[PDB]
Amino acid sequence: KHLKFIARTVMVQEGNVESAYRTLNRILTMDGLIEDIKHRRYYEKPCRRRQRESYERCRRIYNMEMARKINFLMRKNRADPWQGC
Amino acid sequence: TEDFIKKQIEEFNIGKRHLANMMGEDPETFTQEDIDRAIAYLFPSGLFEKRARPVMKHPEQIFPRQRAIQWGEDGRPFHYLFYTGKQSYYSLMHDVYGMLLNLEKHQIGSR
Repeated sequence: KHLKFIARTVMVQEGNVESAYRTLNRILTMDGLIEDIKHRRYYEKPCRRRQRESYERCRRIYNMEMARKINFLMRKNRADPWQGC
Repeated sequence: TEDFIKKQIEEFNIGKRHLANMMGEDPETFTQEDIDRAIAYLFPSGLFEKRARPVMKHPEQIFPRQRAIQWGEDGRPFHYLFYTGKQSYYSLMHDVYGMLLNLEKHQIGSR
């Protein structure tokens, strides 16, 4: 009941359908539609869905904190100043 | 120990003179090569491993470099890096680092 060719529509620039399709796939992946379809193919029982959401949230927390630590310590990757000691 | 090594050195000199006399050569000009040749002739040994064959080298070569004591009668070590456990190596590294510091402050067939 919506106007067609407005949603999830990408105009290919200069005929590079490869780039256009990659950009569209990026858009859908960022919006999470690809994961939504993949999971919705088969029914995810509510307990399993809750467990997966909890696991994903814990993984997100851990990965974000690890990335923060990696970036924070990146500056210390410099060459050793006190070589010889 | 010094006493043992000195006794060995004096015994080796005396044995060198005996070997020169036995081979009928001048005791004074008798060299290490002469000692080795005389010993080889007197005690022929076909053992392949040369280290196994009879040898009358100088005690300096025969015995290993058993390290001297590092602390005196008072128990005080001599090298300030003694407690590092590797005083020689760490003193060498300290000297190299000091030389590098001085260089920074002021500024082919060998493996």
